Amino acid sequence: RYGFVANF
Amino acid sequence: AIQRTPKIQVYSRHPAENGKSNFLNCYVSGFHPSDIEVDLLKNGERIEKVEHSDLSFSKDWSFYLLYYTEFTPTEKDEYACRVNHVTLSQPKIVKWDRDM
Amino acid sequence: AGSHSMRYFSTSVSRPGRGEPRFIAVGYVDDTQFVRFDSDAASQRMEPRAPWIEQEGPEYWDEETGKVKAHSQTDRENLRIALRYYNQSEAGSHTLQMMFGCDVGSDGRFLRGYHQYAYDGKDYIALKEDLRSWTAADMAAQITKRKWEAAHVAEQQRAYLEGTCVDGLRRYLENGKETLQRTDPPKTHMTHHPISDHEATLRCWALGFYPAEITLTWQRDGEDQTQDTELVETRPAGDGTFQKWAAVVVPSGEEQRYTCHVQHEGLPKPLTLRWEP
Ligand SMILES: [Zn+2]
Ligand SMILES: [Zn+2]
Repeated sequence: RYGFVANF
Repeated sequence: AIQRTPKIQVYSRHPAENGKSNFLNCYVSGFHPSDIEVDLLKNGERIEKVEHSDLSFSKDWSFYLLYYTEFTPTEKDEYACRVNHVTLSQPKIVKWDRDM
Repeated sequence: AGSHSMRYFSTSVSRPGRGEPRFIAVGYVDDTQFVRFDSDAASQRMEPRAPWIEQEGPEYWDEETGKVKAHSQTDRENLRIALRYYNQSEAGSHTLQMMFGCDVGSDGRFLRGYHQYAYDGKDYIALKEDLRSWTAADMAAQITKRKWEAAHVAEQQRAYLEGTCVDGLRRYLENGKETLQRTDPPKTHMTHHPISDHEATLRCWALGFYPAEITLTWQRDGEDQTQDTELVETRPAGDGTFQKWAAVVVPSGEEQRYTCHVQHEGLPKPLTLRWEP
């Protein structure tokens, strides 16, 4: 199950 | 950007037995950046039906790939893996040794 | 096995003058890959790479596709943000790698979580072991870290890592049980290769083992030969198993001083091998 990321 | 030169192993899936079908592997690892060209060779010539694993990387962020093809080794035929990467002056050719 | 991991690995590489960055993501349970996404591929979908993941229904594939595509878009943005942070030109090619996922024990409990970035092969920012704060490697990464602190990114990731990630790993272990839970011990043997009249090579082989984690070492008179052992990287056989060998150069007639030692989770007890002509 894939997660997520945020902008630098 | 810090660059790392590919490590190359050429090997069969099973112990080589002349006349019996097998798989020829070229495992390239420890390289960065990810662009790389890899050929399997039979007596100096490019093998056509060659597959490879999806790009992944290790704990130190360096990349690894497996290239492979089905084949039937013989006494005479010479196999090799040719690799080109930005860290190399010229392509590196690593010969298949059935004992490595 | 005694513990398990689910990891996703992504690589974004900019292609100046050749369109948007190439984005590749792969998912693993332990040393078994089970999904991929590649922005070059026509499907524009998360694709299966292990038989047992095809047990998942259409909702799964739609949801996972949406998530990995959101990630690819955010990392294209992040490559652009990094250029500003580092005062780099739009002409050069750059790489952004992300790894995230979780470790659980055989009792099914959470052990550790990961969420970390590297830029051009160097650590950029990483979630720390307690899942509450960030290791930021340089000046640029402090800017990101400040933003992620303000937005409480560590809590968001902690919730994902201890929840969804763990739940996903448990399910995959269930569906892929027949293959994922195996601890296949290495088949071992030793070969001998004369180099000259003074020296010969002893090579210790480990074949057909899973998972990939293994320790292969040479001793001489019960002492580790750390700085004299040629040790190749553990390598995939292509059939779901791994291979490795370790070799030492030994003086002629001294073969019986040397022992090869094999540790692997599938072994009832560690092995000790001696040259037996
Ligand atoms: Zn287990
Ligand atoms: Zn002499």
